[PDB]
Amino acid sequence: LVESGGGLVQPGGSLRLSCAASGSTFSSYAMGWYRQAPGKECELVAAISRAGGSTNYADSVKGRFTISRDNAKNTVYLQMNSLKPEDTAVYYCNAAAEGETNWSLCEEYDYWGKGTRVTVSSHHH
Amino acid sequence: EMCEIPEMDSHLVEKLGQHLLPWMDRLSLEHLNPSIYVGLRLSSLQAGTKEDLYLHSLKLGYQQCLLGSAFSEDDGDCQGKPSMGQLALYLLALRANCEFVRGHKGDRLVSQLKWFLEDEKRAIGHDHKGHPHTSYYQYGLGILALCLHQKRVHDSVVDKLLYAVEPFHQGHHSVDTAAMAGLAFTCLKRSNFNPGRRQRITMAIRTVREEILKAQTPEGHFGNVYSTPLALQFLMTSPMRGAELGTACLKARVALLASLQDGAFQNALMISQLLPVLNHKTYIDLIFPDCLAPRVMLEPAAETIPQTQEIISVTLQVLSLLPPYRQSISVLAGSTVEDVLKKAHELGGFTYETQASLSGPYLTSVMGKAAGEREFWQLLRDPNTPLLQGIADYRPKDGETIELRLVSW
Amino acid sequence: SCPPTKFQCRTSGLCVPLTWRCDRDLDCSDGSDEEECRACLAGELRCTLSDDCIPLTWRCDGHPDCPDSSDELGCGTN
Ligand code: CNC
Ligand SMILES: [Ca+2]
Ligand SMILES: [Ca+2]
Repeated sequence: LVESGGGLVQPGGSLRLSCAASGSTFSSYAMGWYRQAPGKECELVAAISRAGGSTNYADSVKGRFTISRDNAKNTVYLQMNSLKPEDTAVYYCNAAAEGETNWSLCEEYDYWGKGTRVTVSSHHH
Repeated sequence: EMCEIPEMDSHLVEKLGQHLLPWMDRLSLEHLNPSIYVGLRLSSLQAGTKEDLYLHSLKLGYQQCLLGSAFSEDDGDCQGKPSMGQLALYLLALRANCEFVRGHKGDRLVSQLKWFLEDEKRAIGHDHKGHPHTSYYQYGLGILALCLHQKRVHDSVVDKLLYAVEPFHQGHHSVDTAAMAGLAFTCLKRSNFNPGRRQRITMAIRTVREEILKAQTPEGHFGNVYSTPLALQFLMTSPMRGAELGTACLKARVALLASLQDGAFQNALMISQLLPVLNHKTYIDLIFPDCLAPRVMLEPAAETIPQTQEIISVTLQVLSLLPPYRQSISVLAGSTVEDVLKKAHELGGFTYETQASLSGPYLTSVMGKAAGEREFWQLLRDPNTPLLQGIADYRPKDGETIELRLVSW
Repeated sequence: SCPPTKFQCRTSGLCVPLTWRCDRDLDCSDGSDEEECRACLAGELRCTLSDDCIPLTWRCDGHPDCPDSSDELGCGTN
């Protein structure tokens, strides 16, 4: 309903996450894709300006993931290429804070949606 | 740019105030109105010692009705009033007199208002999947009133208001609701309350700014003529980087001048929301107000002098009932919708109920059907046009159709 | 000028109920009324000397929500 697109893949595989926001103010917000890896803390993965002009990526992910948005459909996308086992996590869509060098609001939210689970493992077949 | 409203004609402001003056003598629990008191104190106008008795009457009624025996020594049964939203406005009234809510009576009133927000926060849910029992307007108003008295609310209370303006909330908030939320957020920001939400609060203020400006109509009002006063109060309280806020507010001043000249502002609550703006003040000035600025004494307005009126016919219809109601009602020209409803009742075959509010009589039941949870009786005129005024303020013309429609919101 | 059912504030002349006389609160602006006088639910907390329950989030929030002020006692540093 909000987050979709997750699944179980081989290392080096790809996935596309979608986040559909129901609200009229979507265009007024920078948005971020966040993740909570099994046993780890909240982490901002990628964030995107209100308009799409500027982006921001965690170092772990630059070159492999691309965040985009479609304000006409109220949707944020995360294209995840060349997936690694360390990318295994539940991924969540939420607001972010545009900044000059975007930034995480991990510590200002206590409610997240259901998210969408991503698992990257060799053992899969 | 900053939102500024250059001073308006003194005679126009003094006319608005004259509409409030009869209310200064209406001190029954049904008619007491903390918004009227606040708006006058924030204005460039005063009503003299009448103001002192008015605030005293507010203190007597709000404290006696809500505390202890929980009825009014003078006026009797408080009939479940004042509401918690009205209590929040009473707290603004105290700031308008440079008072903080205090003592054992005041301390208990504060916790009652905090319980109201807690109950609404629980109704909405950690989920955000429920609805407030009242409205997001009252939720924001309650947060504002507490903040003005330097009373903190928990991040989890503030979160429900933040969520409502952020990208995942469902449904659409009116300009008035958005403006009141913005006022609450502004007080929190100015006070450095809820620093654990510092950035979301900053973003929420900007979002409200953008959404109000997008609601500006071609005539210049923000949403409609009666939303413009609170919209301006919010817009006046922060700059808006990289926007044409100054020209937006000048366009709204034009629209207000036209509406004022056309007689649009006769309702006391609406006047009370507009007078601060016309004195370059807002509810955020109640954080540290200057309560002793000079204000011009109002004088009574000319006596009405009722005249000869022709009979007119108005069609009253209710299609939300099976069988539907539709009848032509004759009343004197200049009669209100409420007068039409009274005549319809007097002819037989029609009934309705009202309850008192700070805006005047609120229609709550038509032909035995009381509006339920998240329902209301909507007033419309032909063609399918919701009224912008209540039953006691809209005066229909001959040949008009007034419809009462059961609506869920 | 007020009825004998009421206490008359000395300065303003305004009337308050007699039970507001000598009740610790200054209900007259001049203080004339105080002169010459004599389980909870999960997630809640109980006031020490009352049966009152408050949300745990109201503990040490700066305001006494408990009549005995117990929710604001012991809120400083270690
Ligand atoms: C919340 C609210 C408000 N409403 Co109504 C809207 N839209 N409202 C709605 C909802 C109220 C129900 C609820 N669950 O609270 C809702 C959607 C049902 C609605 C009802 C309408 N509303 C209408 C008017 C036109 C508007 N409403 C405002 C009062 C617009 C308000 C905005 C504002 N700037 O004031 C507003 C946003 C906030 C009211 C509030 O809580 N104030 C604080 C509270 C503590 O004071 P109170 O006196 O105790 O509040 C009660 C009354 O306000 C009553 N009420 C609500 N609207 C009105 C309008 C009138 C004329 C009267 C006498 C009472 C009400 O409901 C409140 C309790 O919920 C108004 C400023 C908004 C606007 N910019 O257009 C405008 C009235 C302006 C004026 N010239 O008087 C109604 C006529 C619309 C219609 N064509 O049917 C209609 C009520 C008709 C009736 N049955 O008598
Ligand atoms: Ca006292
Ligand atoms: Ca407390």
